[PDB]
Amino acid sequence: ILGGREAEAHARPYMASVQLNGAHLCGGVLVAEQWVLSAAHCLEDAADGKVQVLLGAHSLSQPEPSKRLYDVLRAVPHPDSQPDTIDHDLLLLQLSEKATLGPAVRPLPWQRVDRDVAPGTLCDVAGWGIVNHAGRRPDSLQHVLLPVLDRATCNRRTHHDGAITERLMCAESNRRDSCKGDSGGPLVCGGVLEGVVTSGSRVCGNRKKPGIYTRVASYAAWIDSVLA
Repeated sequence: ILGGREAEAHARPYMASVQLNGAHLCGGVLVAEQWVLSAAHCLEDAADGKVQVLLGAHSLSQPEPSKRLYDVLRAVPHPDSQPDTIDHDLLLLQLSEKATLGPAVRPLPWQRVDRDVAPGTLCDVAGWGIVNHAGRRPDSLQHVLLPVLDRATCNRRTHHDGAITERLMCAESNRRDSCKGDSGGPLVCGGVLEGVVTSGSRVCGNRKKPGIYTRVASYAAWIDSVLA
C-alpha cells in the first residue's frame, strides 16, 4: 500500500497473507471457514515452494495470540486464467483444516449481485505489500481508502486503453494505491468484498494508471461451484 496508514490491529479479520516458504507473497481474503480467495498469478511465483496462509495477523514477524499458519490442501486457479493476462486472476485455496474463528479471524461477505459500485464510492484495500518505490515492505498491515472510478474513464487510451472488461473495476491511483505484494487482496466497499487486487506488473501511485481489481460478483458461479 502506497500513501496509506497502518491498519487498526485485527480490525479486518478476513485479511490473509499467502506465504511461500515463510515469506509473504500476496494478500488473500477468507471467504469461507476453509477457503481463502486470492489471485492466480501469485502461484506463478510459488512454482517451487510450500504455500501456507497466515490468518489472525497484524505483524508478520511478531507473536500474536490470534495468529495462525494454515497449510494448503489444494490450490484452484480459475480455469480461463493465462500466465500472460489479467483476466480471471482468481485463485481459491483450501486450508488443510477449517480456520478457528474468533474476533481476529472471520470470513468476509462477498458480492453476488453483478452491479457496478457507483463511482466515487470509497473502498478499503489492505495488504503488506511494498510502501514506497524503493521496495520497502511493512511488517504490519497497511490500508487505504480509495475512490472507485467509472469504467468509461478507466478505459480511455490515456489510462488503460479499453483493457477493462465488465469483469474488472478500477479505483483511483493518485498518490494512494495498492502495489506489489498487495495482489490477491481485498477491496471492500460498504462492508462487502467487491474486488480482489490483480497480480500484474503495474506502476503504483500514478493517477494515469488506475488500480485494477477483479469483480467477485462476476465470478459468483465459479466460487459457488468450487466451495460446493
